[PDB]
Amino acid sequence: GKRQTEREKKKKILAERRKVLAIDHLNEDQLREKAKELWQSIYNLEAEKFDLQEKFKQQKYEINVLRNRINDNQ
Amino acid sequence: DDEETTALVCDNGSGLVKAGFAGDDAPRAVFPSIVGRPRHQGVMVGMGQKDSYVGDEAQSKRGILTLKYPIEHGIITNWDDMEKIWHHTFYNELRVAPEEHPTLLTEAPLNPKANREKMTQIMFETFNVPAMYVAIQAVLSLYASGRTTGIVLDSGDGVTHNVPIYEGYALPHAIMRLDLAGRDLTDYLMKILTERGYSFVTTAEREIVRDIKEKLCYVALDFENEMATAASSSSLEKSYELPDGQVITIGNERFRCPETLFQPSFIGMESAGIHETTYNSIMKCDIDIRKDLYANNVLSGGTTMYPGIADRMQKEITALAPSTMKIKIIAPPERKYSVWIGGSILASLSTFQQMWISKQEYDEAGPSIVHRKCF
Amino acid sequence: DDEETTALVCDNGSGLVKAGFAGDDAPRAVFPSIVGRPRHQGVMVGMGQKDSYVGDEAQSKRGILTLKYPIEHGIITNWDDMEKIWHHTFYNELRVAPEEHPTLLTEAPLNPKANREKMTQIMFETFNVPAMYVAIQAVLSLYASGRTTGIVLDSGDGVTHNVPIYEGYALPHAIMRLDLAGRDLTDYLMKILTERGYSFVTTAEREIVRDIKEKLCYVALDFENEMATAASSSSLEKSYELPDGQVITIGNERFRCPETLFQPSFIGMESAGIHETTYNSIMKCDIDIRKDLYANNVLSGGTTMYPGIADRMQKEITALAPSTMKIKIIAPPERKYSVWIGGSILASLSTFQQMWISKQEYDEAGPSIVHRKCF
Amino acid sequence: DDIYKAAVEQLTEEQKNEFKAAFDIFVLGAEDGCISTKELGKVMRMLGQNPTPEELQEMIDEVDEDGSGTVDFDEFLVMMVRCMKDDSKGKSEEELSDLFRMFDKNADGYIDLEELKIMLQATGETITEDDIEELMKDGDKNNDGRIDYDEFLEFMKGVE
Amino acid sequence: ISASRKLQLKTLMLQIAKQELEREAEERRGEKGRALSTRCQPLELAGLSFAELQDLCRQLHARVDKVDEERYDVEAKVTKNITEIADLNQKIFDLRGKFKRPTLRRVRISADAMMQALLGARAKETLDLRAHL
Amino acid sequence: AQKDEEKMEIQEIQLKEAKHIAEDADRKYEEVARKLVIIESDLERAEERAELSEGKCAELEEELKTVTNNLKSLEAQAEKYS
Amino acid sequence: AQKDEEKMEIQEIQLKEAKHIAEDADRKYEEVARKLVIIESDLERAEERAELSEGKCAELEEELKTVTNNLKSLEAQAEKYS
Ligand SMILES: Nc1ncnc2c1ncn2[C@@H]1O[C@H](COP(=O)(O)OP(=O)(O)O)[C@@H](O)[C@H]1O
Ligand SMILES: Nc1ncnc2c1ncn2[C@@H]1O[C@H](COP(=O)(O)OP(=O)(O)O)[C@@H](O)[C@H]1O
Ligand SMILES: [Mg+2]
Ligand SMILES: [Mg+2]
Repeated sequence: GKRQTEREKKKKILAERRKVLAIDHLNEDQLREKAKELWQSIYNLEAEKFDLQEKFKQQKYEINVLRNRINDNQ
Repeated sequence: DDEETTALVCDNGSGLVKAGFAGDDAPRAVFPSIVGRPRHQGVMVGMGQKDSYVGDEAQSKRGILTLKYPIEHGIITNWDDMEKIWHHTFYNELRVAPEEHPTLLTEAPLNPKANREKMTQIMFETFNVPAMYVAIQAVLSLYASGRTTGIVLDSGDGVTHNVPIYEGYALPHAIMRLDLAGRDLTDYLMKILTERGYSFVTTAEREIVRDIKEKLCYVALDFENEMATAASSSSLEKSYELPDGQVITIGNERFRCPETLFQPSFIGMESAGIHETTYNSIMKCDIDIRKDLYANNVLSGGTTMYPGIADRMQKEITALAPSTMKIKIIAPPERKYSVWIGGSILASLSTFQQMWISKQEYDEAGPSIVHRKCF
Repeated sequence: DDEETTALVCDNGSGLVKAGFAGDDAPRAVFPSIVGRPRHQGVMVGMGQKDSYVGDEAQSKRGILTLKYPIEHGIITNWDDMEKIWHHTFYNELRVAPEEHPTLLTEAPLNPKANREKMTQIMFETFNVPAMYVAIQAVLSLYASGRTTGIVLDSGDGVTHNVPIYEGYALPHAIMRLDLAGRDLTDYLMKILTERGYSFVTTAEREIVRDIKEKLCYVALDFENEMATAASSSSLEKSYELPDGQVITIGNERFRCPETLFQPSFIGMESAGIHETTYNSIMKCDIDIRKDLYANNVLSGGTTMYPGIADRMQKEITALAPSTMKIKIIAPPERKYSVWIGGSILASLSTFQQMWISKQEYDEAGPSIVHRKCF
Repeated sequence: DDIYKAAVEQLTEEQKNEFKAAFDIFVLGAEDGCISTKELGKVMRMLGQNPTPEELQEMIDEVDEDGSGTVDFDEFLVMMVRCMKDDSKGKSEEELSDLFRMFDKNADGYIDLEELKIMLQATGETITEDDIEELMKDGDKNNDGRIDYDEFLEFMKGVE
Repeated sequence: ISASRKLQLKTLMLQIAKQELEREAEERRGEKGRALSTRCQPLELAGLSFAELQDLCRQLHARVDKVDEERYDVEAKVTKNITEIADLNQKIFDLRGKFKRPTLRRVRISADAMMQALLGARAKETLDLRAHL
Repeated sequence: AQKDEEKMEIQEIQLKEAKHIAEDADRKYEEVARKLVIIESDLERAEERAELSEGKCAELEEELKTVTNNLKSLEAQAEKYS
Repeated sequence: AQKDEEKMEIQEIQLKEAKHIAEDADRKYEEVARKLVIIESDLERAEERAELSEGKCAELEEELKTVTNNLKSLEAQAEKYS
């Protein structure tokens, strides 16, 4: 519902994480370290998202069992 | 199932919303189309009381609600409530997001244009479907019978319309739409019950009167003989238990409620009954296709489920029609869902797959696209 | 406990003041609500004789006092005495200054407005509480049962009221408030005891008659059979020892005192008993929630503690009601404190935490704020 | 399981005081020398506070499975755990939800009888009269052959 | 019918179910480790100038932003699922679980354990008042 | 001696209260015994009758299946007749 | 005073016995309350399931009646068309 506000919020959050770097604010070794830091953050995010997907699978389980119970009420 | 994409065959109707995926035998979710706000004050805190119960939930809490149908006679009179009903239908009764499914609504004949245009605008802007198509409620009922000719009398709950079709060519000048339907029969039954002492007034008790009508009323084969019999014997008086006890006994109100269909003068309507508007609809057709229409008269819609109507109607038409023609009335047992079964069949066809109103087409011509070639 | 702030769930009642902190099982301090000035002269000097003994202290010195209840029938007739009772309740029975605690009073339905407004004005000006809220005494008793529907008959000591509730939506047009309660039963018992020779007149001896009523009286399952049995045998005569000896024997006065509840013609009241005002309160409700109210009839209040009332009432209602409905009478063993337990539960809710009448709101709109949205 | 955690958590300020008071009051000796190995019941009688009967029954049964009839100081701590409300209080509802999810890893909308059958086959417990009987009673709570979520939801509720 | 055997079977089933749940958790941890391992990008850092380093950094940042966008979308979907699950939970609560309030409270603190002290204090006060004379 | 007598009076009142406790306990216990027995009997009867209804319902299912099949047959015959 | 002390100690032991009887009655009360709560819950479930069964039996009976009557009519018509 109201996809415009959701899109605006997602774009704002992405712009918050718009980690664009300058030219003389880092080093080449520092740039590699930043790349590895982003890699590790993405891996932690992937683990969190996989846990979220498992939790959403359990949410689907709860959804179907609850709708089944509600239909069983009548 | 799996890949691919299935169509949503929704059917707004007026009284029962019937929906389900294309290609099945019966609608997946059938529930009354009523939206009822609570009317009392409410003292318990934190009970989780919502502001509007829609669908089948408001038929269980109807004791403290004010149910109000959003569709009066085919046309839609309250667009916010109709949007709420559609949202419920998509998300809670089918649990399929509309962003990935074509929709096939249904509409009565001779309805206002603005209703249809607003319907398509809602479906394309709010729910954001990929493509939707609007079809006349009688052609589908003709699909479901497996015929290709015949004159179909689709006596729903909102409006009764009678569309004749021959060899697939609809006759637009012979559609006879009459606004007597199940709702007026419910009101008339509620009005004649007062002759014994039972008074139903609240909009919630209209549902109880509807249940009485469904379970007890029947159409008499001959009206005067039944009126004479019910006034002498007592073999007709059937009793029924209200939702709280205090059983009631319905006498000759049983066959007087649905008799209004064949004599609309009972509720003050001028027009002729459903037995004579069919004959008039036939006589407007050409002289060479009248035999086929006589032989393939089709019944559909909910209100044509009264026990004994397929014989009364045949007797009446045989009285009106010439003596040589054979009069046959097709009354399939799956009458109530005939329109939706036909809708599923139509949506499952390969030849029909390019008739949908694609979204880019709507973006180029606006909501008035529905009246154009994509009908 | 510790930080944070707990609410004071006071419950004025009429006959017993019940109070305690929110979130417990039972009220902390329960004591009669009587204020009795001494009436004799007093000759000992320096005995430390006060001018008014309130609460449970005046039930021990009642031999030389003139006890007078400050609450007649729900309403409060003597505001100075009620203020004294509240001051005692806060400072000596709970020992918590009211400057740091919200309060949740309780009030009978259909009471005069001025009573409620004066109550809130006192609580905000004299005791200077942070925020107070007034709740109807029957909704709490419905909270305590853990239900959300049901019709509750809260027969206190001042006034008997019968509030039906469905799905959390109270029905304001079906509240039947009757002014027969425990006090009138005490007076009638004191009046029929004179038929054996025992005369109680002093306002102190009303307490003795109340004790007799509590310990001996019971509600007969069938009145005429009990009247016939007590007039032939002597298996009912139970004896009781007065506060000074001279035991008394109560015969058929045992079940005649509480019978007044079901036949208010005994004390000259016109209205129908508590067995028929419940059925009338149900019949005023809508036709679709009568089954649920029949099945969830709730008893509360002190006076409904007579041994054998939950069967007499069920028999009477089953006689009145239609034969198909099931009649069930919920009579929890913790009947007396049911209202206060419900009050504790309501005050402990998180959803309710923003309904209090905050002091700044009272400063802006005056005492008439209670009738406004913050009910 | 939680029994070992309860035994460890016996060491506190309240339950230690209870144990010390019990020892100082009715653990002295100077009896007739009958060897009162069943003094656990005597401790229950002298407790003055009777806990839930399940705790007492489990204390009498589950301990000394070898029939030793002798109780150590660790067993004194276990008995004192059984005295107070040191139970896990039906474990965590999250555990029940995770168990139900693992049962419905096949996404059947309820715990099918096949799940309990294969779990019983894996555990190898002897098929007694109560075996299958309990499965049919819980699954057919409606006695219609349909197994609903609430059945095993409340069945697994109230226990640790 | 056998209460002892019923309890034994229930306990054994609970224990074996807990062991299976722990095995499933270990399997999930292994799957998560596999997913983290297979999600790394094979990249080279030989013979690339700092301009190429900045270009690679911008490409990796764009991919990270895309992954974050997808994660936020999935988080929104799971939040919607949580809201509808809570709606179903309160539906069940009002259907059957309305008795939570008489369960969520504090009982048996002092009223059920300290009640005779009032009578004792009353008697002591009476004795003291008598001895005042 | 006077102090001892005061002690005796206190003990007397406490004994009175104890007997009072005993009586009220017995009364409530007998009440709950009555309710227990009535509830148990009614529960037994209700379970019995409900199971009876279940059996009858299954029989009705089978009857309905028979009738449905026969109606299919008659319908085929009628249409061929047409 | 000696006699009074005797009576004092006798009432003292009596009071202790009274307290113990009180605690025993209290425990019994809690127990029976638990039992009654359980059995009543079972009563609720039994009644509700009975009602479900009865309703379903009613519906199946009615449908059987309708279909049977239709089949009989069509049988008569089959003979007629013969
Ligand atoms: N078995 C029945 N017997 C008699 N009338 C019925 C029966 N079932 C439905 N009706 C009437 O038909 C109406 C439902 O018609 P329906 O075909 O659902 O309308 P719509 O065309 O809007 O879907 C109900 O309002 C009811 O009055
Ligand atoms: N055990 C009992 N048996 C009979 N009557 C009782 C009993 N306990 C209290 N009552 C009556 O109930 C009254 C107390 O009612 P209560 O619920 O305290 O009123 P309120 O609603 O003002 O608190 C007493 O005046 C007494 O007459
Ligand atoms: Mg229709
Ligand atoms: Mg009260």
